[PDB]
Amino acid sequence: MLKIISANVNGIRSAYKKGFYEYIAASGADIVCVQELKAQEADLSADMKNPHGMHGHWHCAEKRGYSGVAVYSKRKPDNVQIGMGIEEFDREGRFVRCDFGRLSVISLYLPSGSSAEERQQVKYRFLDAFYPMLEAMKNEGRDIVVCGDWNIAHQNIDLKNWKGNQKNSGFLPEEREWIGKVIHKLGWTDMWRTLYPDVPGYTWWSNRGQAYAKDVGWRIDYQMVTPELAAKAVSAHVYKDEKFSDHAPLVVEYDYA
DNA sequence: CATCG
DNA sequence: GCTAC
DNA sequence: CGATGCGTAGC
Repeated sequence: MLKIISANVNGIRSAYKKGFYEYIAASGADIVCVQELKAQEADLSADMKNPHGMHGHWHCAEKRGYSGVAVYSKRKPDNVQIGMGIEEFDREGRFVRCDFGRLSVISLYLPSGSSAEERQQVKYRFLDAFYPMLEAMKNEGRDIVVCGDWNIAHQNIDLKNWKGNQKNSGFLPEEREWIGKVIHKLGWTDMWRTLYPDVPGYTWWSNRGQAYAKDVGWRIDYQMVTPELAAKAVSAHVYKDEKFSDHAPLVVEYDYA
């Protein structure tokens, strides 16, 4: 029995102030994947590195209060890879991977290109560099969960206002196409959609207007899983009882040992 | 990027 | 206040 | 539709 949680915390410190540290243990989660630390190794409390005695591995940005991802695990990773082998992005702490034997979990924070132009460009280049290793990972012939903030809504059902957002970063045709390829041409399972084909399952809501109240959201947080493990999926839900961030934790349970 | 006009 | 969101 | 504005965490 295996439970994986993926959460963009929007400031690890903010989240800890909002009750996330307790959630890490109450959830029963065996592995937690976090994005948007907004912190560097120095700013990290010991409780934000080894929560409840879990192991932990992180990759922080070369800028204070920016990006970074981590994975915490009740078990000790017999291997770990920080950064994705190309510095241009590794400078932004955007990719951590952990291998527990046959299993590999990775925390990913794909670049948001909504703020401005060059950001969109970088996002595209990131997709370019990433696709090949998504493929290689697929080919590894093992159980791999790539979870995190993919910053791309796949289809109309994946966001309330699909109509007016077709010209905004996050729902452009190219992005949806990329996702499509990684799911179909590459064979990665979008675990949530595959588990509940009709439920939207938003994971994010803009701070604008009353988006969070009117449930005007996006499903931009994924758990992309390999076929064999995917099939072993049994449950999933978006935890929404407490709010630790402008994202919500996405929890998936697999029958696996 | 929800919302207005 | 400023930045990236 | 296309044009207005705009909350947050952390420097």
